[PDB]
Amino acid sequence: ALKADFESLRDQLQKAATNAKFNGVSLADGSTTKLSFLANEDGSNFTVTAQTLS
Amino acid sequence: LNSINTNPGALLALQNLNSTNTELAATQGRINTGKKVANAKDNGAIWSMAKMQS
Repeated sequence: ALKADFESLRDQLQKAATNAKFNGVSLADGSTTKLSFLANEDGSNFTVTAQTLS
Repeated sequence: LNSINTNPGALLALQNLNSTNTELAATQGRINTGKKVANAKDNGAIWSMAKMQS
């Protein structure tokens, strides 16, 4: 029973990690190493390193 | 110069008043809706991303 509960827990963890998208992109699922955002009128980026939670 | 048939300054004043009236209508719509991006005409990209995420 403890084993089955541990398995349901790992499955819910993977579901919560997969369902963390916003605008089709996410920093948690590990699909991409990073996302950059504008930080200058010349086009310089504001990098945000992804932190995988899967 | 001091012609009676036409005065350029009145035309330029009409253009300036039309420009401020246009921006005033824009801020009036932004106030009555409460969104800076209320519809597709305001900004198509952010509007489509907002509709899909909503």
